[PDB]
Amino acid sequence: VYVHPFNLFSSENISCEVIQSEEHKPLETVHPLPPLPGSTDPDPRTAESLKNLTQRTAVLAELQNSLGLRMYQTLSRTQKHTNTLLSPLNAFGALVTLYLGASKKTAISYQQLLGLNLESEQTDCAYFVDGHTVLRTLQAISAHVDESRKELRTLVWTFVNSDADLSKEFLRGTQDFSDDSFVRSVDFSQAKDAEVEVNNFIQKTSDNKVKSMFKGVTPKTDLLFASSVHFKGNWKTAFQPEATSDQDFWTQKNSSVQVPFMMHTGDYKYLDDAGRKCSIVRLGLSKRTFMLLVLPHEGASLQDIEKPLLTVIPTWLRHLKEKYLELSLPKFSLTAVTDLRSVLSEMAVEKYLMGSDASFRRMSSKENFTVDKVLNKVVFEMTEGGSEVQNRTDDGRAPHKVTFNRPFFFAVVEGNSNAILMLGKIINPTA
Repeated sequence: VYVHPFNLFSSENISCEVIQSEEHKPLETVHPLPPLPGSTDPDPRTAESLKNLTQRTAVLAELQNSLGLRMYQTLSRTQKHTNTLLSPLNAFGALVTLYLGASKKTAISYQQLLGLNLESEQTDCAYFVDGHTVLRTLQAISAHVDESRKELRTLVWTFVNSDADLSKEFLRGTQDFSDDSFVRSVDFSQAKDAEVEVNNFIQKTSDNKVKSMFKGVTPKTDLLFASSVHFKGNWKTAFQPEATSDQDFWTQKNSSVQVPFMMHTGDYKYLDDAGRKCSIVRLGLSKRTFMLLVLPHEGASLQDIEKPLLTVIPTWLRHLKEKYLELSLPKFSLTAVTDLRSVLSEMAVEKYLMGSDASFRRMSSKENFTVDKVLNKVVFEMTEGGSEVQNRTDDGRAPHKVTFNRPFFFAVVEGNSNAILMLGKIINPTA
């Protein structure tokens, strides 16, 4: 539909800037950065609101959804039999935040992956988005989910080689899209020790759900980047369980796991896609989000059901219809860490965004600056669900049984701009 998204995130006076200028523009940086040892307080925060917010957020939600589905499809294929969890929101935000430190040539590669490139047929110049406008629009989607920052909360970390300065444009980006940010210097000399301090810092701030965020720090690292998006709902109010007990969950055909289940009888937005051997269930999670549940037919493989996810979701939403269901769902919660470099490497685009072909000359004055690690800690937390609530029985209606006792795909979507906050699959709910 809407054509040329680039126009929503650039100045009104667009210009084809020279990719490789003979003269380099001065780079404004910050040094010293707060040492990691004794600074635990969030970075202090300091604006003119966005003018076309509704269209900018709806358009950016499409872009992040496309990227998210593409990255999920890649990730899942590499771990068919593992619980998976990825956040399009924080993946998009991570890349756009890094886009602010990229050389112009590398920045083009970021735009192309993100769907924000304006293709001129010229080779010496190109069109660049305002990353602050993109990040501030992404923050708008995040913030509108729950302004109190309980049902959804995000954090951004960056750890910089103490010998290096850091671009103020990048620092600004870490505040355009996070709810709280931490930018610290680290002496990576004693690398194994540096790695422990960093990971402990992340636990101190934030939670204990990921205790070794970063693995494989070397003495030569220049920048480590990690973000986290934490969704928190409540099974009791979202699912209204009428019955709860331990039941089988078949991780494989001859591999059972007894897990807490829930059951509810009530009208759901539902669709049996016979041709694709899939059953889709829509379930409300909060005031501003809903969950989308995809269960393969018995005898069909989840990997097969996940294959048209890049394009089929809108048709599935378009064709959902209320059906009286007896719906049984495992009580589940899931936390995972996305290694963006590894996922992008599977997609064959890493070399241009953080690898051998990437320049971050607008990130720092330090020569040959590298973005060594890029991580999203993604937490899907649901509370309760093991107790029981009362029953509104039609009585004169036989319900249609739908039981999520085999591996299934799920996605959590905010309903204002229809952005996918996180999506994944459950191989074993209590793994």
